[PDB]
Amino acid sequence: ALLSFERKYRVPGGTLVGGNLFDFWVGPFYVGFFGVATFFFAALGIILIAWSAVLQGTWNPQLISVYPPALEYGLGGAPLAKGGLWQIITICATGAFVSWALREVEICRKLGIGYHIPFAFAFAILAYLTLVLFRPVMMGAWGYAFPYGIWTHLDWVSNTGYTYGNFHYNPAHMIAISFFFTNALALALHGALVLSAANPEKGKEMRTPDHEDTFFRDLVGYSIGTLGIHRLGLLLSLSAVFFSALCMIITGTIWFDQWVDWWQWWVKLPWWANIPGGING
Amino acid sequence: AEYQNIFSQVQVRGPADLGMTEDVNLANRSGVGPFSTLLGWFGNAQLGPIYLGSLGVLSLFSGLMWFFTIGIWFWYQAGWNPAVFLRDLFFFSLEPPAPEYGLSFAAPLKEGGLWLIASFFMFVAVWSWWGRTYLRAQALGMGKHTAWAFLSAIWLWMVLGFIRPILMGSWSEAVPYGIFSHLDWTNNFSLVHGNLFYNPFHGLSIAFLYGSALLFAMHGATILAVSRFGGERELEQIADRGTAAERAALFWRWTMGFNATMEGIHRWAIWMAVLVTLTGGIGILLSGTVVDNWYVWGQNHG
Amino acid sequence: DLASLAIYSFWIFLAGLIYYLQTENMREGYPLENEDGTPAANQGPFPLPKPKTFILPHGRGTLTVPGPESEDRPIALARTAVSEGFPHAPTGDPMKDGVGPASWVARRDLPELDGHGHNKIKPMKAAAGFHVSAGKNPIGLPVRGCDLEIAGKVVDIWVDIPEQMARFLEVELKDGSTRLLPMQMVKVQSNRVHVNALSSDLFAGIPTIKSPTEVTLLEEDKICGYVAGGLMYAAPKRKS
Ligand code: BCL
Ligand code: BCL
Ligand code: BCL
Ligand code: BCL
Ligand SMILES: CC[C@H]1c2cc3[nH]c4c(c3C)C(=O)[C@H](C(=O)OC)c4c3nc(cc4[nH]c(cc(n2)[C@@H]1C)c(C(C)=O)c4C)[C@@H](C)[C@@H]3CCC(=O)OC/C=C(\C)CCC[C@H](C)CCC[C@H](C)CCCC(C)C
Ligand SMILES: CC[C@H]1c2cc3[nH]c4c(c3C)C(=O)[C@H](C(=O)OC)c4c3nc(cc4[nH]c(cc(n2)[C@@H]1C)c(C(C)=O)c4C)[C@@H](C)[C@@H]3CCC(=O)OC/C=C(\C)CCC[C@H](C)CCC[C@H](C)CCCC(C)C
Ligand SMILES: COC(C)(C)C/C=C/C(C)=C/C=C/C(C)=C/C=C/C(C)=C/C=C\C=C(C)\C=C\C=C(/C)CC/C=C(\C)CCC=C(C)C
Ligand SMILES: COC1=C(OC)C(=O)C(C/C=C(/C)CCC=C(C)C)=C(C)C1=O
Ligand SMILES: CCCCCCCCCCCC[N+](C)(C)[O-]
Ligand SMILES: CCCCCCCCCCCC[N+](C)(C)[O-]
Ligand SMILES: CCCCCCCCCCCC[N+](C)(C)[O-]
Ligand SMILES: CCCCCCCCCCCC[N+](C)(C)[O-]
Ligand SMILES: CCCCCCCCCCCC[N+](C)(C)[O-]
Ligand SMILES: CCCCCCCCCCCC[N+](C)(C)[O-]
Ligand SMILES: CCCCCCCCCCCC[N+](C)(C)[O-]
Ligand SMILES: [Fe+3]
Repeated sequence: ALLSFERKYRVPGGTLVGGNLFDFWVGPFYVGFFGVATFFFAALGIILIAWSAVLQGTWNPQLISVYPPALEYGLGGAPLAKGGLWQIITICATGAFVSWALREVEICRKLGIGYHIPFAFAFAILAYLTLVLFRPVMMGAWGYAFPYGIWTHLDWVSNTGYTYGNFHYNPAHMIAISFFFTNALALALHGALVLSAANPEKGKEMRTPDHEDTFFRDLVGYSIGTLGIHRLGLLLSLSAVFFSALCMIITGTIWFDQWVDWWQWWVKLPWWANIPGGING
Repeated sequence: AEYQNIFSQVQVRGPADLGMTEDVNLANRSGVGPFSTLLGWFGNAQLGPIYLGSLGVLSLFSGLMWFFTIGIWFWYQAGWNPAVFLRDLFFFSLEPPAPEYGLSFAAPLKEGGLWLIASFFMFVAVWSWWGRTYLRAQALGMGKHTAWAFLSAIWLWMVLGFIRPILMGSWSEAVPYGIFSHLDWTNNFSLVHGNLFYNPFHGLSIAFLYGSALLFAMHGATILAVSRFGGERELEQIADRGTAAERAALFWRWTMGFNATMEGIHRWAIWMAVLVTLTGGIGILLSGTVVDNWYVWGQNHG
Repeated sequence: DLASLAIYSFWIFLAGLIYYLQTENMREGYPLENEDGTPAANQGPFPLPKPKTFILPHGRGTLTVPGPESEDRPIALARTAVSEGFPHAPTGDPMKDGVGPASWVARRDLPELDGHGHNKIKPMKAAAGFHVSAGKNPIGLPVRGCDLEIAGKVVDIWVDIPEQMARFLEVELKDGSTRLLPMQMVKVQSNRVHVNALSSDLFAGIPTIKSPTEVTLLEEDKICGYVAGGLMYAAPKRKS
């Protein structure tokens, strides 16, 4: 039940709520007040989904889907079989995610480490909240939120995107995408570079970080360094998500026409709007 | 407020770092570039040296030729007018030959010939660049992980511009060179194949793309959270585990009930990343060669 | 059909890859132990991988993992409950004893070396000719702890040569000796360096280094563990 080096770290302390009341583990898992909160929220949420499944009349995971209130309910309550369950499951999800982040903070404090991890996770939570809470509220109805189902949530992405034409033309979406692709690129290279150093050609000694800098300067004329790469992966992945949330929060609110038409502002600039030739003359 | 190690508070500099020698032909290395204090807030201040070499030159010349061929066509589409060039920059497009030319090299310059020439240059640029990622590791005695990883990106690329067109019987299936047009091509590809959301390899590619950001956010944040114990010195933590690697593993064991090592996180990393383009390339390559309509295929599972 | 074949194959491949990855990541810390240090009955469904060996540079030897695990140091903690899963109370001063968030690992009592075989980390005074290139130069500033008292003054910065970065501040105490403070644990301000982790009376307790111009992987761990431990353990002497 313990890693060989684990015991010296399992001291008391670090909790945010409850003093020593929940300061303990179950197998590998730390508990804490927020472990209890997470269990409660997640448990209710899952039970409510299983109840929503009965009211839908299916048990197949590819078919279970919990849809938010239809648009006519606005921002109000809805009968359970018709949107109410979604609404309660969403409060449960939120409670679970935030509890999970706060439990991570208790773990950081016990371990004497920086808070970077729950801080990073809070970006994902902010993205979920943009879709299920912030955007629907600004738009005036819960029904603009995505439904909880494996394929139905995809139907929502497709339908929502094509409401605005080819969603590729959302410029915040272009930036988000660029961060996603760049992040995967940098993840590949970081993993590969560390491993190429740690696992050199047969019979050779482990290479050093000096070799890692060298390899990347040889290759592209720069190396960000070992601190920098971890700063970078973190920045790229949080930026991707910041821009994801941004790209959606602005859609259906400040911009609601076809995203491709947004780009006319540049073509219509007085200096060149009226010169013939090219694509737009 | 405590210091968070996102940006450095104090930079230091010493003699330009010329790098490890090992088996590298030193005649082929530039001098050092300048030193960017701006960069140094976040990463290393030093630029260069870079390695040149014969393959290097070839790859760069080829890459330029690809870039210039597209840009020449763009200027032409702009009727040589600077103002129209900038106005319409994202709208220009160098397009592959029409279906009727099939796989032949016999289309006119203005109607696909130029596309093939640009593509030719892109092909030698990328592959000789691949050669360089292998060769620069070799000369340093390092593993070949970078070149193996790069090969997975190359695979989606080769599938899109080369292998899928060949299997379909025409260059018209390939992607055009343009900012907006490559996007239109992408949206169209999905429409014409019954919605890529029903392609299991597209959904896998997404799981991995999102998984990469999840994992890089996790790893990057973890290393920074343990940088106060020297956590980013990962190679020496692998050789001689410290309290950084242990606090890191235990953060995760305690949170989610399992954990990595300092070396093995890097393997979860490389694989999470390469599988984006591995599964992606497969999903595209199957699209239209074997499966005409993902929604249809999905209804039969087979 | 071929797509069906590819997808079924992929999932088999992926199960194999996850198995490979989880077992690679069992090269340290396993087998699992009970709280008393004996092998736990339940090791889980993944077995240990075959050993691999890393050849270390500069005559430092090799590392083979998995291998026998031991702490190689005394752990001054005791149970607080009669069953598994509860915290272990420090039996003395956890800062002095190096447990909890004050923990250190029995790393090699040698300095990390760069690719040329020289000490990776050196005081800047001995690093030719490294200098501050941007930001407030901390050298000469008073050092303040979380009790808002002055603990000493910065007399140098220890720098990583091959990576050109600041790693520690060397701080001189009232008695004329120095300590290392991790760069990540200090805040360089215009008139001072502020250290939230430690009150000023804890500075003398920071683990000392044996030679004044180098620091070993073991000494770094003890210094860094001790300073981080102050977050939890100096909290009574801190201080809104
Ligand atoms: C995966 C399915 C589609 C596709 C779908 C999309 C979608 C959707 C989006 C992009 C976006 C991008 N795509 Mg695309 N993309 C495809 C294949 C590619 C290929 C290729 C196969 O060689 C290339 C070069 C590009 C490149 C581009 C960039 C213009 C842009 C950001 C990429 C990035 O962050 O990379 C990683 C970062 C790097 C380190 C290198 C990238 C640097 C860029 C600037 C160079 C690429 C082209 C370059 C000539 C453009 C210069 C602009 C001016 C003409 C000077 N795409 C295929 C066909 N791509 C985003 C965009 O902003 O589009 C406008 C976007 O929203
Ligand atoms: C036809 C469809 C449209 C489309 C319309 C849309 C729409 C609509 C949306 C996007 C959004 C996204 N699109 Mg798009 N877009 C399309 C084309 C693409 C293409 C492409 C190559 O063509 C790409 C690369 C992208 C990429 C992007 C991303 C920038 C973004 C999704 C990531 C994200 O929001 O993360 C954010 C991460 C999360 C929300 C996850 C958070 C989860 C956390 C908090 C908790 C989960 C815990 C729990 C339940 C797990 C279970 C516990 C178990 C024990 C494991 N789109 C086409 C043009 N796109 C979305 C976006 O930005 O959303 C904000 C969005 O809503
Ligand atoms: C982010 C922008 C869009 C959206 C765009 C898309 C698109 C497009 C696709 C997915 C796909 C996925 N999405 Mg989605 N997705 C959205 C928000 C979510 C949220 C959420 C915010 O709570 C969740 C939990 C999911 C989860 C899912 C998975 C079923 C599937 C693979 C994801 C993945 O590997 O992520 C990366 C994270 C990891 C690798 C960690 C693993 C965690 C996963 C496996 C958790 C699964 C949870 C699920 C089975 C049930 C959760 C509830 C339980 C009762 C606890 N999506 C919003 C609406 N998503 C893909 C799919 O194939 O769907 C069929 C796909 O093509
Ligand atoms: C309307 C749009 C369609 C759709 C159509 C497509 C199509 C078509 C494709 C994808 C593909 C992808 N889609 Mg999709 N996509 C849909 C909706 C989404 C959504 C969403 C709704 O949220 C998401 C998250 C995604 C996400 C994804 C990615 C998982 C995947 C591309 C991975 C990649 O890294 O490629 C980026 C990486 C590369 C392109 C490889 C780069 C090649 C190397 C060699 C670079 C050479 C560059 C060099 C020469 C240039 C130098 C310039 C520098 C400045 C030096 N899609 C909808 C349903 N999608 C791709 C895929 O694999 O599908 C299975 C793909 O072909
Ligand atoms: C911000 C950058 C990226 C990121 C970062 C991030 N994610 C994080 C963290 C970080 C740093 C972790 O600390 C935390 C973690 O512990 O990881 C292992 C986590 C995490 N990210 C996770 C998932 C996840 N992250 C995602 C994405 C991202 N996370 C971003 C791309 C996605 C995507 C892309 O779709 C998913 C699916 C989990 C593995 C984990 C948090 C687990 C957790 O909160 O557990 C507590 C709650 C439960 C155990 C279950 C709650 C059940 C609900 C009450 C009911 C379900 C409702 C749900 C809304 C229905 C969904 C149905 C779907 C079909 C849509
Ligand atoms: C595993 C999946 C991910 C991935 C991985 C990946 N990419 C790779 C590799 C790997 C591991 C690298 O080894 C290789 C690399 O060298 O990275 C630094 C690379 C790479 N991926 C790149 C781009 C890229 N990768 C893509 C992304 C991805 N790559 C996936 C998400 C994308 C997307 C998302 O579309 C882009 C656009 C390059 C940065 C690099 C491959 C470089 C290359 O093939 O070069 C060929 C052409 C040239 C040599 C130059 C081209 C000409 C330029 C247009 C001119 C402008 C600059 C010029 C060089 C200036 C010259 C001036 C002088 C005269 C002074
Ligand atoms: C200022 O003006 C100048 C002219 C000086 C410079 C400006 C230039 C400009 C504006 C350039 C702009 C370039 C742009 C916008 C390019 C964008 C390209 C994009 C977005 C590419 C996206 C997809 C590319 C793919 C998938 C291509 C794949 C290519 C291959 C796999 C190569 C296949 C090889 C073929 C078909 C040739 C076969 C030949 C043999 C025999 C091997
Ligand atoms: C293997 O790890 C990596 C580094 O290598 C040691 C890097 O160097 C970079 C390059 C990062 C940046 C900031 C490019 C911009 C720099 C200039 C010249 C302005 C990436 C992506 C990376 O993955
Ligand atoms: C030409 C695209 C180059 C790829 C880099 C990122 C793409 C985003 C381009 C859109 C710029 C957004 N904005 C608002 C500044 O116009
Ligand atoms: C190398 C890291 C920089 C990201 C490069 C990827 C292209 C995305 C465009 C960057 C635009 C960001 N911003 C905030 C300036 O608009
Ligand atoms: C891609 C790297 C470029 C990013 C440069 C950002 C510079 C930020 C400088 C902040 C300095 C903070 N402070 C207070 C210590 O000076
Ligand atoms: C993707 C990063 C590209 C960075 C390119 C850096 C080029 C370094 C220039 C070195 C030239 C030095 N010099 C003039 C002495 O030869
Ligand atoms: C590095 C390995 C991590 C494995 C993560 C795999 C997540 C699986 C998500 C299911 C995707 C479903 N589908 C049908 C689109 O393939
Ligand atoms: C893809 C999501 C699947 C959910 C399973 C999560 C994996 C956690 C494995 C740790 C199990 C903990 N333990 C030691 C009690 O077995
Ligand atoms: C995305 C990959 C999903 C797989 C992650 C689940 C693997 C759990 C491994 C748990 C094993 C922990 N244990 C018992 C060896 O200590
Ligand atoms: Fe790393």
